Amino acid sequence: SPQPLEQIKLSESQLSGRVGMIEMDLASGRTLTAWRADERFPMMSTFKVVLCGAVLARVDAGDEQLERKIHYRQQDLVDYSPVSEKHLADGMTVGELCAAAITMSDNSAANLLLATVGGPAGLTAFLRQIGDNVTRLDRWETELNEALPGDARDTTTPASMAATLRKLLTSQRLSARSQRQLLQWMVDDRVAGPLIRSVLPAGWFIADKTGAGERGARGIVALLGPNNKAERIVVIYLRDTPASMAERNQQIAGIGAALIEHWQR
Ligand SMILES: OC[C@H]1O[C@H](O[C@H]2[C@H](O)[C@@H](O)[C@H](OCCCCCCC3CCCCC3)O[C@@H]2CO)[C@H](O)[C@@H](O)[C@@H]1O
Ligand SMILES: C[C@H]1CC(C)(C)OB(CNC(=O)/C(=N\OC(C)(C)C(=O)O)c2csc(N)n2)O1
Ligand SMILES: CC(C)(O/N=C(\C(=O)NCB(O)O)c1csc(N)n1)C(=O)O
Repeated sequence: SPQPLEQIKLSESQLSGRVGMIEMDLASGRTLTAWRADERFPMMSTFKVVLCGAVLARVDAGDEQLERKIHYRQQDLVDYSPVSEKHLADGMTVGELCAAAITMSDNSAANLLLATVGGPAGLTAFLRQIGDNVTRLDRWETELNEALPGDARDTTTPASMAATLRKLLTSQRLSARSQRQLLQWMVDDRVAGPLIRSVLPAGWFIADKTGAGERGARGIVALLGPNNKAERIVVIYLRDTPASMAERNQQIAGIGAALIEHWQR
């Protein structure tokens, strides 16, 4: 495969869209490589990881419990709720909701959790508290996927998203158990995880959350490394391309392949 930036250029040329990318050491925050890493992209469903970071923060503070059962109504549901639509009778625990939000991309699960942290405004306040002055959530599922050009709503940058994920996973802002839990949920992704793992070379650790939006928007936040270690955070976003979903997936895959083949020490 081409060198990562070579591949990214080919991708933008072929898609007529923008790509944003960063690869960053999990432990130290050392940036290995980056492209448009300070440009804004819609987070889409990638925000679900940050959301559950916020939820875990509330658990650590004694404001919430992963065990707490939330009961909700059919009228609370939005588009794409494969897990949550199954539990109108019995409800779901906060932890179960995070699991459904991260591992199945369940939108109503996400909205229910979003309510517990003070809505988009509350999640944005949480981001500011952990020193992310860039990322912002403004809407709920599914409006937050609108991806209007020039709209700052519901956006991050690759560099801010990677820094924030690192903060959530390793900085001891969250408790030891909470850090472990957030990791677990990403390891357990059911949307793309098993497929990615199936096509990764042997020895490569994967944990991830994907996202998709309008106008071609597509993305992934991932923990990746050789030697079965979560060595690095990789963020790849795509925006403003008329291309097929198949082509968007393949391009992100080819950028991933480039990063893997050309992994530096
Ligand atoms: O020489 C290095 C490697 O090159 C290839 O491996 C390929 C593999 O055959 C392909 O299937 C994968 O696709 C990448 C997997 C796509 C998954 C999506 C990408 C995600 C991953 C997490 C962050 C970025 C986005 O690329 C690697 C690297 O070229 C060879 O098949 C393999 O034997 C060899 O060890
Ligand atoms: C993820 C972050 C999001 C956010 C919103 C930054 O705050 B925290 C933690 N703090 C609170 O949730 C909180 N009240 O919690 C209870 C109700 C327990 C209380 O102490 O009264 C609160 C925040 S602003 C306001 N007026 N009240 O979670
Ligand atoms: C699984 C996938 C593509 O997300 N799929 C969604 C969806 O609504 N995602 C919202 B997120 O990108 O804010 C969806 C709606 S109807 C349908 N089918 N899928 C993702 O998160 O990657």
